[PDB]
Amino acid sequence: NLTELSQQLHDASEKKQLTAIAALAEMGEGGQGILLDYLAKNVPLEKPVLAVGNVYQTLRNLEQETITTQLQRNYPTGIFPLQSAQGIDYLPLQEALGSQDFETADEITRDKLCELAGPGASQRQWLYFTEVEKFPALDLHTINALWWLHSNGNFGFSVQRRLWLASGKEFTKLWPKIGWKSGNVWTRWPKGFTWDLSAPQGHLPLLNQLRGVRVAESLYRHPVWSQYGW
Ligand SMILES: C=CC1=C(C)/C(=C/c2[nH]c(/C=C3N=C(/C=C4\NC(=O)[C@H](C)\C4=C\C)C(C)=C\3CCC(=O)O)c(CCC(=O)O)c2C)NC1=O
Ligand SMILES: [Cl-]
Repeated sequence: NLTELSQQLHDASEKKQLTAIAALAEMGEGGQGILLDYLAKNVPLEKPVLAVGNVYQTLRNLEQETITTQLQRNYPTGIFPLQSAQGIDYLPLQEALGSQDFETADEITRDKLCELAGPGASQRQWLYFTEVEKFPALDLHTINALWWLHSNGNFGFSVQRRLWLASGKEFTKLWPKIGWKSGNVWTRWPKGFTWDLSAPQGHLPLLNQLRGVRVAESLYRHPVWSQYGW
């Protein structure tokens, strides 16, 4: 029933929205038209809204010519403002995430964090924890919003942070939870990682532990998360 499923999407229960979206996407032109109209009334986002990301990404994932064309024409930069306190271009990150190319998105995210830190980090291609502490909140918000909106809330530094808090801030308990260690075995980069949504919650983006936890801790303690309600 398209009428009842559209009503379910326009009601306020997020869990019932998500089931309606999945059902509508499998109902051809009528269901997909309801989803496209929903996007049109809710994009561009101001605050990240998981349902809106799920609608967009569900439609992208159909990989049908006309819907893909319509989405690219109407939302050429995606559904979320690509804002940067340093004028950085986040469209390549958005494009990788919209394609569900999470490995590429992980690589781009690492490159952008170095670019955000400055020439020293870009030259050495890794970060000092103090550079992380001084990141502008706006860029971290954009980066995280993209990861979260294009992963049904499963990926993002905000997701890792809340799992870390749930672990009593014990990093040795966090790694197994997000799939970065299995018992004694560190997950080998890149081939050991799971570059798709079957991965555990918080699996991406990656934070190499070769130089210790200081960068990750500085990132999870950064004021962006409380400031933007993550
Ligand atoms: C938490 C698990 C874990 C994560 C998240 C991980 C991610 C990760 N590891 C490497 C590289 C790497 N990782 C290692 C080794 C290791 N790195 C480690 O975190 C463990 C402690 C390890 C033990 C041998 C090495 C040697 C590289 C290559 C560094 C280089 O060649 O410059 C890279 C490429 C970026 C970079 O070089 O900094 C990523 C994204 N590897 C992991 O094992
Ligand atoms: Cl450091």
